[PDB]
Amino acid sequence: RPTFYRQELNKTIWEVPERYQNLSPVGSGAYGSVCAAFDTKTGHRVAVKKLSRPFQSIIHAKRTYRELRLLKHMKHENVIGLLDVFTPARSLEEFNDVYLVTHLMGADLNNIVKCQKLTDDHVQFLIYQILRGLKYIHSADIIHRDLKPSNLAVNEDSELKILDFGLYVATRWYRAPEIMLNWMHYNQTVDIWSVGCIMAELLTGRTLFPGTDHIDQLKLILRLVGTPGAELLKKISSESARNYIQSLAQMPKMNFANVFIGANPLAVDLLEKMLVLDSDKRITAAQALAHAYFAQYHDPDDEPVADPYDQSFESRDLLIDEWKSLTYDEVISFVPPPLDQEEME
Ligand SMILES: Nc1nccc(-c2c(-c3ccc(F)cc3)ncn2C2CCNCC2)n1
Ligand SMILES: N[C@]1(CO)[C@H]2C[C@@H]3C[C@@H](C[C@H]1C3)C2
Ligand SMILES: [Ca+2]
Ligand SMILES: [Ca+2]
Ligand SMILES: [Ca+2]
Ligand SMILES: [Ca+2]
Ligand SMILES: [Cl-]
Repeated sequence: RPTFYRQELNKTIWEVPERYQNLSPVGSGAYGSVCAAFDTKTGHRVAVKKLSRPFQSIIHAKRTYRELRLLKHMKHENVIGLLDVFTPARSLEEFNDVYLVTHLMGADLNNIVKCQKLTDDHVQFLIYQILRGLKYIHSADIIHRDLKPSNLAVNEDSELKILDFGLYVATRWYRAPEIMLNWMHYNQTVDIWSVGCIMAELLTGRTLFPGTDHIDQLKLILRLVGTPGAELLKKISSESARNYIQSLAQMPKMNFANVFIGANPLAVDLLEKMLVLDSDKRITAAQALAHAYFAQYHDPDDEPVADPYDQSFESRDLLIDEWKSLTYDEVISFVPPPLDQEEME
């Protein structure tokens, strides 16, 4: 049995194995808060997320199970995955706390662009990694739906991982129009719109669509991409929303070459393929990885897809204690990955 110790962090007691030392808070995550730590078994730096009240309600209990199942499945260099999962509980009857462990990533994408004029080669690398991660999660029928710079973890060498996928006032500036406006259908390319918004901001240093509300953001979007056709209205349930959009003065699409002056023309071309209102005509992650903009990084042998992911639990309503027992089962069955899982190409 590992010896646990207790430490008050973020005004609450954490109980963690002696293996993990020097815990220091590094912010909140989805449904929990996060500490950096030193893993004395491997000498590696890790991030430990303590889930907040994981079994307080049917909502918390199912999302705890969902997050653990998702993170146990994610095995990709550009997607947050699990090094460890632990609980101080000695049995299911005591089980009330869940801690998730991953590699430490010191920053988010906002730390990278804030005080640094990025080079085009560096922008290519950052966006390439997002797209590689999205190809992987999308291949498992997992969509992020709220991709944005604060959901991209980055380390000291600009290596990037997507987090908080497949799951307080949030920024909406990177959300796909079909998501922000609650349209009746969408596909995995909601995340590609978000990539376009992020990439645009990495190239210009300015937020692409900094709208003050739903309607102001939509107006900024339409100024760039032009007024949509009537076929777009098909997707919008609310008559007042449809009537509003229809009543707008028509706007032509802008030439993105006039918006992103001085950018690599290949970057402009990629943006034109991402920032399209018609989600059926938006480029996919796998298609974008083949785009000439990423030629110096693209490597088809190193852009893998995911193993099939069984999401049948999503349609089921179970009792709190059933989700709790399922979660306990997933904690106990977890197999830590090898420290070194990669080989020279
Ligand atoms: N510093 C760092 N490094 C890696 C991940 C995180 C992390 C996690 C997280 C997820 C799963 C897990 F098992 C462990 C941690 N959730 C949110 N964040 C950060 C995301 C950027 N803002 C601060 C919190 N933070
Ligand atoms: N952000 C910008 C330029 O500042 C605004 C004006 C126009 C349309 C959108 C996207 C670009 C170009 C909003
Ligand atoms: Ca390679
Ligand atoms: Ca190796
Ligand atoms: Ca490495
Ligand atoms: Ca090869
Ligand atoms: Cl599975």
